[PDB]
Amino acid sequence: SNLIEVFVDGQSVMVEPGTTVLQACEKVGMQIPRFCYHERLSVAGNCRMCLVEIEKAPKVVAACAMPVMKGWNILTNSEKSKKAREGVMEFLLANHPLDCPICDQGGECDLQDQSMMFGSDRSRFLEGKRAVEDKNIGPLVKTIMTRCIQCTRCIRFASEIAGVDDLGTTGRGNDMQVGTYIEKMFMSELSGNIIDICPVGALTSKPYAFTARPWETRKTESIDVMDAVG
Amino acid sequence: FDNSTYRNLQHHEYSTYTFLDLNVELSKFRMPQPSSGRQSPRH
Amino acid sequence: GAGGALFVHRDTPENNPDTPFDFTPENYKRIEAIVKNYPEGHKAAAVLPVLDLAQRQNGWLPISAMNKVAEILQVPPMRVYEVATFYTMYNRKPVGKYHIQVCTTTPCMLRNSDSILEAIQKKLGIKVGETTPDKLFTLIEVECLGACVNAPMVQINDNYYEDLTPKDIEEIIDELKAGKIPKPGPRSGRFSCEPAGGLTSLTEPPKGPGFGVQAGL
Amino acid sequence: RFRGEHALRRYPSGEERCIACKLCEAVCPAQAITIEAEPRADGSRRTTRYDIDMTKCIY
Amino acid sequence: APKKTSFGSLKDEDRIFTNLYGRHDWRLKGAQSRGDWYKTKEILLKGPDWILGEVKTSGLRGRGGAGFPTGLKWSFMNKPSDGRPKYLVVNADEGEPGTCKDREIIRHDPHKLVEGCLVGGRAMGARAAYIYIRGEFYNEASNLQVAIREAYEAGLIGKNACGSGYDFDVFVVRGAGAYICGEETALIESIEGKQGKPRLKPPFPADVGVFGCPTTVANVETVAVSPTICRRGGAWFASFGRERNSGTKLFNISGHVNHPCTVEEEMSVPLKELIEKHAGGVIGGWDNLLAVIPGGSSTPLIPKSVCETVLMDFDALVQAQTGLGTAAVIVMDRSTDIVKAIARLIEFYKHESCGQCTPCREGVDWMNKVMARFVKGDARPAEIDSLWEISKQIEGHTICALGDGAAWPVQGLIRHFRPELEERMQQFALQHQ
Ligand SMILES: NC(=O)C1=CN([C@@H]2O[C@H](COP(=O)(O)OP(=O)(O)OC[C@H]3O[C@@H](n4cnc5c(N)ncnc54)[C@H](O)[C@@H]3O)[C@@H](O)[C@H]2O)C=CC1
Ligand SMILES: Cc1cc2nc3c(=O)[nH]c(=O)nc-3n(C[C@H](O)[C@H](O)[C@H](O)COP(=O)(O)O)c2cc1C
Ligand code: SF4
Ligand code: SF4
Ligand code: SF4
Ligand code: SF4
Ligand code: FES
Ligand code: FES
Ligand SMILES: [Mg+2]
Repeated sequence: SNLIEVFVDGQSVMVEPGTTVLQACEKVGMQIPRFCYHERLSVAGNCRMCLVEIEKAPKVVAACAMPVMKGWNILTNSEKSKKAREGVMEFLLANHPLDCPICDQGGECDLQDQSMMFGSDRSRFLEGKRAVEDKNIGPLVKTIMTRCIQCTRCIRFASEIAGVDDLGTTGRGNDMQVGTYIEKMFMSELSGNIIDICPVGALTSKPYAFTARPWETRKTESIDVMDAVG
Repeated sequence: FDNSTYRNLQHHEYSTYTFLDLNVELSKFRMPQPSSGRQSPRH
Repeated sequence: GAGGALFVHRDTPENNPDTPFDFTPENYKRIEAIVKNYPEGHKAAAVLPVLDLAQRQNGWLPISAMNKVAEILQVPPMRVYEVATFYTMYNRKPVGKYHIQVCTTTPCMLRNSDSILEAIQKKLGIKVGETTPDKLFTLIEVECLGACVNAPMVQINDNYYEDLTPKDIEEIIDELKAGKIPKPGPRSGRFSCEPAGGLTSLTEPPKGPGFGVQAGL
Repeated sequence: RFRGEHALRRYPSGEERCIACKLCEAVCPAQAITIEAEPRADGSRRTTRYDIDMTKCIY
Repeated sequence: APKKTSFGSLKDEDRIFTNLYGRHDWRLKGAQSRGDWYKTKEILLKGPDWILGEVKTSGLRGRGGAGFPTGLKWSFMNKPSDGRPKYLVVNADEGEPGTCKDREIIRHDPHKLVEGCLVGGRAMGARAAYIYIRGEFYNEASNLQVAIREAYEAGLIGKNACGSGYDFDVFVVRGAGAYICGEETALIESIEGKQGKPRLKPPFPADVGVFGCPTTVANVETVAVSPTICRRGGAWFASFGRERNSGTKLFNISGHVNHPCTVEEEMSVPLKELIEKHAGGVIGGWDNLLAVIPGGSSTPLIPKSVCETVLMDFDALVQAQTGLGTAAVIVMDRSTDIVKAIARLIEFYKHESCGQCTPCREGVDWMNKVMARFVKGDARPAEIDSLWEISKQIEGHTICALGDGAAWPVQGLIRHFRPELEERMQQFALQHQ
């Protein structure tokens, strides 16, 4: 009907209008790297890890926020895309703390895995790192803000899914921080989901702290009985 | 006619509220604003 | 370099939610006029001018002022906190009666702005982050004020004092602390962005309404 | 470089070095290390169980 | 003799901003004396298509700094209405170091800007105009409000502006100290009560802009020349400058010159002629010239060897690898620490980044630290290539163009003064063992 044709690495894909580059790529089983894009949240475009090269276009596009156009040839594995990924990962890791052995995210970290899969293997950062002070947002979610990569996933979830506008950013540039700007507990019936959505160890479960590693656990799939939602 | 003097001397008599006083004065010259059909995006 | 100001608020006896703040009736009328400048469904657009008005009435912005603005505009307080922390013209701490801001950007810096900075520091006895113990002068460094042609330039209480030499800023400080209002602008007999001598352009008289209007109009 | 009987070490202040990252447990080819951990009374990340089966260890 | 090949001397009758130095009354009376607000009704009754055609044939390019063709940009907003209102947003942030033109335009003859707002709104079919003036420009904003009040009382704007039967309002909105708010999308976000963070494109402001309505963001200098272009026609304006570099321009010359000033001159004027004519020449003679930044901090610096014949337009300066930008000339003589000036510019950009996107937020601070170390000389020569690669990574990978404006100055410095950095590192190494 109104489907248009686009090419992902020379393979023709028929997609609905308004489909983004990331969605067109995943129509053929290719997952684009991401940090700020969540499919159940508003598009942000801030991380810049999803940049890919469109054929015959000098500038890379953000796959998470750019609608595909007819006749486009995405190139998910070209030199420009790989170099963009490496540069973005380098910038992400420049100020990140050497916290992996004490971080609860270790072993199931998107930053770690995507550094291993799309970044470089060494550093050329020769300065001192930043360090921000910690926040208290209740007895459920542990906060270690130095690990924050400024994805803004928690703010969007709080505003759109939980309906609570207590989370935001203060300051600008390097100094910008995520929090409440005052001592206020982010208390909600869905508050614990910000731990899952946060890709790093910035937000973690406080009852779970230091007790296990992901490769140790055995996974059992079952149903919740604490209400009638199931 | 002459290019002798400077004509921007008045701004020397500007106080803290001059801009907002001018806005208040101009509020009676505007046209009715359009409306989005709501009171807020959260209504 | 480093900012020096924190972006986390901790409650203080001088700055807490129960600190007294309220707009005067005249300021309430001004707020009404400000709000009536935007479409009816978008009243959050008035956050910036109303916050600035609260600062102009109070001198700075306590957390109570931010909460008051958020309540007046029916906006969540976190958005007002975001706006107050993002923009550098907002004072989340008390300042002096005169806020002396000196541009240290390259165009200003090339024409000896360090002389102006050191003259102010020597005349007041405070550094670029401190306040006079009389609590009437405050000195900071700002980026570019848009008046690069006149350098070095200093802005005090929303007034520009341009073409400065150390003596010029010294006498400006003297007559400011003497209860007088120094003349804003340059201090080299130039009073504009004109060349310092000669008036190399716009010497012929300007012409009238229909000088070169095209035909068929 | 000789490899002998195992030991756990301290910092010069007397605080333990081990932080319960479980990298040694993960890498051990004989599955000879068993570890449990929880936040200490002062909030430190420390172990409550650190067992090495020396009849499983290949040294 | 058609197709002029030597430019750089236009007399007063061909100048637009005849009250640039504020020597005549800026109150409506002076504007009418100078031809301001003349025959605006007839132009308004010519329709939007005629105004768009005049702007197109005049070849005018955006004076904000990007040089985008104004006619196509203003015709982007020429669609049938779908219910949402349409707006014109005039940019008056003026955050680029070295730039002072918009300040003078606003303070000394604001009626030109008001009438430009009217004619642009008519052309774009915009309901009202929002003028986002820099917060530090309190007096300029007050003068603009006084001119707006005079226009409202005189019937030039508002209900039935002139006799055209067209309704149009002008509003002045002040920022609070943020250079990033000059970017069009960040400016729109700042108008709507949010942080001045740019939004991605697409969508463009012509489709989803201020309040989600179709809008166009235009520099105040671009807006203020449209009425005179309509009055004198597209051809008169298109005669000046080279092909695709038409018109005249305001120039700011600051730095190490005897008489820094702001003048109006034809576009393609050579840099040397402008400097030695309007600025009184470089301090200590032309042989004392070290480098010149042609178009503000975001444009790469060029050495003295290039300022002997280079022209002041978009194309020639692009071929010189330096760009025209906002036509803000910063002059640095041979007594200038060239590393210190670029480091100060990078510190400015580090203090002005909005923090939204990873490349700017992290790499600009990284470059600032590296340049601060370069000034002393602690680094090694390999760090020069490292810094080049860092700038390359930042450029083209950011949401907005502030990453470009941070990366380009260090690229120019490394391109043209690498021996200075190398010898400074050598001196530091030999001094500190
Ligand atoms: N006036 C001042 O003080 C300052 C000026 N600048 C200058 O701003 C320049 C970069 O500005 P940008 O807006 O980021 O460049 P840009 O090329 O992306 O945009 C320029 C104009 O063209 C429009 N445009 C571009 N492509 C379009 C398209 N495909 N469809 C519809 N409209 C389109 C844009 O809406 C915009 O208004 C810099 O080179 C800098 O020199 C920077 C800082 C301050
Ligand atoms: C960081 C940044 C700051 C900017 N600041 C201004 C500014 O202060 N004034 C301005 O007119 N344009 C500024 N611009 C460029 C705007 O995009 C420009 O005003 C807009 O495109 C208007 O287009 P025009 O040049 O055709 O008028 C800035 C751009 C960037 C990236
Ligand atoms: S969140 Fe950071 S510190 Fe924690 S495991 Fe991942 S990369 Fe390491
Ligand atoms: S806390 Fe987590 S989700 Fe929130 S901004 Fe930081 S990294 Fe993103
Ligand atoms: S768990 Fe093992 S690897 Fe980790 S710190 Fe303790 S002894 Fe070392
Ligand atoms: S490039 Fe810098 S200023 Fe522009 S959006 Fe990204 S972080 Fe903000
Ligand atoms: S996933 Fe697209 S910019 Fe973050
Ligand atoms: S450099 Fe001082 S006003 Fe711009
Ligand atoms: Mg997490």
